Amino acid sequence: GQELNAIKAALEAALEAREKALEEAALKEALERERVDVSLPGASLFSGGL
Amino acid sequence: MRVPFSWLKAYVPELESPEVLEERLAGLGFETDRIERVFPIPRGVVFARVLEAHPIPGTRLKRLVLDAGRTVEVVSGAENARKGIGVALALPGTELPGLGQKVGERVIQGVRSFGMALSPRELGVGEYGGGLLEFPEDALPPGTPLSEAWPEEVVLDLEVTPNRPDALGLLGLARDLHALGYALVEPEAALKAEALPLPFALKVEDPEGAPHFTLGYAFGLRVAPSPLWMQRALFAAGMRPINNVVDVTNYVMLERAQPMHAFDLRFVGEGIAVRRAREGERLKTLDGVERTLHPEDLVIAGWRGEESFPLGLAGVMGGAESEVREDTEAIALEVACFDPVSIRKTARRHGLRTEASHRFERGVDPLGQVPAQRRALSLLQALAGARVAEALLEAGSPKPPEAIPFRPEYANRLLGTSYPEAEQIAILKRLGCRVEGEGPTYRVTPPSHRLDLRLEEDLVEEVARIEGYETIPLALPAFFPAPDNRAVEAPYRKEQRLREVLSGLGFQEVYTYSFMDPEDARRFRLDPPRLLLLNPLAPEKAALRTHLFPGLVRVLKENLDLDRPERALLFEVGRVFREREETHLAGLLFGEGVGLPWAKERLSGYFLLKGYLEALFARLGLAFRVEAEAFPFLHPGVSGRVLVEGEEVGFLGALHPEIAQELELPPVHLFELRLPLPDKPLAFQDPSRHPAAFRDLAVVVPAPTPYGEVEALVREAAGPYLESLALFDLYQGPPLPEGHKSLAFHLRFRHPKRTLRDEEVEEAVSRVAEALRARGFGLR
Amino acid sequence: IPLALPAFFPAPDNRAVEAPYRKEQRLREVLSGLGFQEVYTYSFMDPEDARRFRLDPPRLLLLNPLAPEKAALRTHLFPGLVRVLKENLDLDRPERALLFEVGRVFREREETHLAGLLFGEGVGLPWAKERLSGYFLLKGYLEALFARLGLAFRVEAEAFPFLHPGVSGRVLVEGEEVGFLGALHPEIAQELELPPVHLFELRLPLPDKPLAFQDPSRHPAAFRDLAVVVPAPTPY
RNA sequence: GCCGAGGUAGCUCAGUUGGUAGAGCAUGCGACUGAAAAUCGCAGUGUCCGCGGUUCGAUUCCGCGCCUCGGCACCA
Ligand SMILES: [Mg+2]
Repeated sequence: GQELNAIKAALEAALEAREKALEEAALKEALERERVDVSLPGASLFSGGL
Repeated sequence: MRVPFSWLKAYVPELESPEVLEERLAGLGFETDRIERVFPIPRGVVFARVLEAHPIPGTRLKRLVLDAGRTVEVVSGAENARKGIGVALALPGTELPGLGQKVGERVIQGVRSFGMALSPRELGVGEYGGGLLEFPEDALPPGTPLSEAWPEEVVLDLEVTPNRPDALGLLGLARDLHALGYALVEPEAALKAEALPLPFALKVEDPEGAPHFTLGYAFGLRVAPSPLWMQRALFAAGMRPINNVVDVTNYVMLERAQPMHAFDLRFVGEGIAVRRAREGERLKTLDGVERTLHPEDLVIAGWRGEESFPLGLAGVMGGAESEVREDTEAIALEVACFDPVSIRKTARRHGLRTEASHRFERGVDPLGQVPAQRRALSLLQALAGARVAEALLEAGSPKPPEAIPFRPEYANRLLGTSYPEAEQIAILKRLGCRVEGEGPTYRVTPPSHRLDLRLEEDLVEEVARIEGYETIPLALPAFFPAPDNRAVEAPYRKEQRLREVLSGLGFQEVYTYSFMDPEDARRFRLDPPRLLLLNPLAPEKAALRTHLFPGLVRVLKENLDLDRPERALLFEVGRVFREREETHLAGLLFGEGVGLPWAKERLSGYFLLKGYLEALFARLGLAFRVEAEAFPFLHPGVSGRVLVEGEEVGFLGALHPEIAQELELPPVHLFELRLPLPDKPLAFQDPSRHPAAFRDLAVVVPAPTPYGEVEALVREAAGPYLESLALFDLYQGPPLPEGHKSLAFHLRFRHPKRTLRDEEVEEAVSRVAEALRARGFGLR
Repeated sequence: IPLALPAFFPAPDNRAVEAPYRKEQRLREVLSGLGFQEVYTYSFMDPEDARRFRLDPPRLLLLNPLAPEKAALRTHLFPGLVRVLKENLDLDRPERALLFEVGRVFREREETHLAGLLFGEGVGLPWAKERLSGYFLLKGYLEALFARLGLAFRVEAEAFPFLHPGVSGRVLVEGEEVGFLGALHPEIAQELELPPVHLFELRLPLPDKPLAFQDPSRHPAAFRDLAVVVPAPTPY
């Protein structure tokens, strides 16, 4: 039970903590960093016609 | 429906072969799913006569002494094994299909068993294996090979469409083959009745459920097994013989599609009462199944004095208790027409599907009961040596079919054929109609059994088929369509072109189930579906999609998991649901991007898509621009709405990071407009042949401002003579204030008739600088 | 005389007679897809251009030309595609241009041709100087093109008297050679006072590959990288 | 609406004297490269369908309902 305990007491606390920790660390950099002027001209692919 | 060739050939004597019959039934309106030979019985199986059945002490087995030409014994654990019946004796050295290893002399519990007495499964005539076959003890001379009296049969598997319940009876089916010119042989129920009173009374209490209900009376019955021809016939049709009486009921049923059932009078009481089950009442049907009854079930009950008990689930399946057995001498024969809906309901309510209900659901001859009673009563008299009574017990007086106005002129008009009147009237008369007519429009009244003939169009169909659809000639109609039909196909050619155009640029088309996972409503942050299902293939497919991307994206994940597309530009046009069904176009970009297979320099992401998209509507000659808008499913940093020809119709951005993270997906971009796209009529406009005065000019602007507002303003005040515009560079650098950026535009002016003087352009380039100031922008 | 409409089944040797047509049409439509602007150009040819673009003189000439400039019948589509360019850049100054033309050429036999033409800054970002263009931009579209048609495509350097020796090869559709792809010979651009330019001119009808469906395996694809040191002169 | 079988790591899936929840490409840092790859340790995104149990990490007894299938009864 010492392990039955620690095996649970650790896996859940640890593995998930680190996750959600970065789940809110990485997903945080983007949200802030990535800011574009959407209404800005984009790549100039050609446009045909007949 | 299983159709035993030879059984049919008994009514239709001159049939060519199982093959031709299928060709024939084909043109008649019935296709055969399969054909198959059925009773391969080795020379090793003979008929034998159970002289005596001796119980082997200590066992549950029996030593049978059989007259198999000479005398032999056999051991058998079959309950039904008794003295005085015939059996299918498989002699030692016989190869049985149903049990493959070679039968032989074997000692069992002390007796030299000389081969074994077969069972339905063991002979290969039926799936039953809980007893031996039971032949009439005098069936054949002891020892004669069984095949000699049980030839290989051929069974066709016919699809019988709902408009032909008359066809769930071979004699009915036969009537169609007749119309093609085949001789028809109807059995002549040869009754020898006796004018005497019936020991029971009828009391139909729900004439609504039993529109027509007749009871027969056969007594002094001698129950025994059926002759071989009967047993053989029933088996080929997918049914298992059970005796004298019970078998004739099933035989007739299959023959003329009229379910019937012999109730044993010992149980009938005073009389038979056709009523509804008293909410509560219990009944144990033939299948051994003990059931409870919903007060809506139409029951066939009996009453005794002041009592009333159920005897059978009317039209569906008889009751276990009153079934006829060997010790029965008199019966009450049920032959009725039951309300199709009542049966349907009940049948399913109890999860039952019988040959009986199946027919009563589809439809029974409203006036074919009585003829049926005689056919059964006759046969009972001939195989059970019964003494049939003379009077029946009727309840209900159905009205024969009405006349149908039939003009062979129209038949030929509607078919594009020119069948001579004569052939038509002739045919109709072969199918049993009464053609009381003089011409040109006859009074055709069909046979009580044709439920599928009410209209004059129904009749014309009868000619085409009996005459052969292959006789209707080919043709092509020529006419000018009514005016409100001109251009009705614009909406279509429009969208189609669309797809075609997309497929041009580089988009890969994709179709995705209209279904939506209610969960994705949260998973992609959308509003829950308004239209859901009451019977989803799976909760995952429980609702109706409100967007096209959730799917476009999912098909992506699914791709990257089976294969790992390095990149992917996709699109889908489909119907979305929400308040109203509406067509949508969806796109999706993802991966490295567009560039050089080598040189790391790639061109991609948001602006790559807006790239194609601008390039897209460019092709369609339609106004397009994006204007940042919050969309619960797109990176707040890259998310706006799409504006086609000025009107908003969708969105364009990158999938919300938090989301990609859940579906464990990389970054991704998309858009989803709504169709049909705006329609700009074209106004040609001669382009001036006079040089376009063009000048550059940067505009220092605050970092938060969107390029959209800038240009909108420049072009606006830039004057009419302004030809082009363009943004050749965006600079957010050193020689500029804090939180600022410069937009350098490449303008270009031009006059229609003559060249322009720089004094004019300035008076314009200026007007652009003035409003650029009145607003709040600089001008490097 | 009243109005009417005839109704009949056409004789059998008339079934599908319009394939050749729907084929080419689709073609144009597909090109117009990617981004090519269609262009029609007089079938006439200036005998001089025979030398001006280094081509063989015309076999079919005229006995009554509208003007010596329009004295012969064109043997190629580009001389014109290019000329309509010069003429553009002179009336207006297109910053760039991707063009195409489908027309009848004459020489030994009349034959349909497809011609293209790229020119200008290239494809990129209206701002960010980083542009994607030139020879490989065109081969870009073209590979993208036959990609759409589901047809084999590759170039193999070949000398063509009208293309930069440095950038000039033939085009191979489904294995069979049918034209060329490269940049206009510098010496030429210089005469028509034109910047650098790229083009190609295949011959129609393009090969016809019947499709053979092929279930793709649902079992993971073992994939590995590996460089190959090769001598600079060797072609990829 | 009955017998019977399967439903487990970007994927394909065996399994059961259990230390193996994994093997086969594939995938995550050092470091061999400019940029990779064949590499050596170092490791597991895995609710082994969902709600509840099960040993020291459970897949399996075991409960009912779900994605999958054969047959069956219908008939696309
Ligand atoms: Mg009909």
